Amino acid sequence: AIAWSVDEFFKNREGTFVIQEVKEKSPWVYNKKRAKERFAPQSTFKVANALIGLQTGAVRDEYDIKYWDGVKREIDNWNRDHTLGSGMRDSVVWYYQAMARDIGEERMNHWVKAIHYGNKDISGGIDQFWLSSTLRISPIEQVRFLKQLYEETLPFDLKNMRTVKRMMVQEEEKHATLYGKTGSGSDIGWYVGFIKHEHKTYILATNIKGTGIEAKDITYRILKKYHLMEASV
Repeated sequence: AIAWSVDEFFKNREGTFVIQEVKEKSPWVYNKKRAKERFAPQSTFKVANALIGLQTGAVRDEYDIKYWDGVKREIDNWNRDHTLGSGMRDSVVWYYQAMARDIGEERMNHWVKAIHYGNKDISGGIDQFWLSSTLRISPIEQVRFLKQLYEETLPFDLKNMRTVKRMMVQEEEKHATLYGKTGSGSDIGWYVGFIKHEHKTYILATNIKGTGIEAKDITYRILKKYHLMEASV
């Protein structure tokens, strides 16, 4: 067991950290008040959206190419063709919006409810609801959801869970693989995922009043402190 202590990573940010080794009965929580509060998921919803898109056949696989529509969006990297997988890695919102429209409201409602995704409220609009909008999920609920993804107990086909996990690989090291996804917007900063280290796996969520980049940095620093992630040698 790890005697977590993380106060030093939250001196300048209001935030919460939730982490659970998969055999543990309950997560360890820093800032339990915020950990139970629901927040717009921002692009962390891409994890769920990808599962749903694959399950419904809205997209074929991680290599399903969608063509750029020629509309110049504010992030240059968006203004080119993308796949389901590149769209997760680069958080290409328009790709996932197009997929959501194909999934459609009826199927999206069903699946968001089936996976206990926070308040399950998609009424903000089929291509809007996860972006500073109606859908909100707590850090504790992100960990419950991601634990089921890791353990492959969600009501999706195994193949689709395996595909989405491959798309979530963020860091590959000799003795660990970190899986995760950022989210940011409206002063909500997320990093959610799981790290496999040797024969242990830790499911985690970081949520701050700040940005996703900041949340990811805090996460890496915590994982390094406890030797789950290698130092920058």
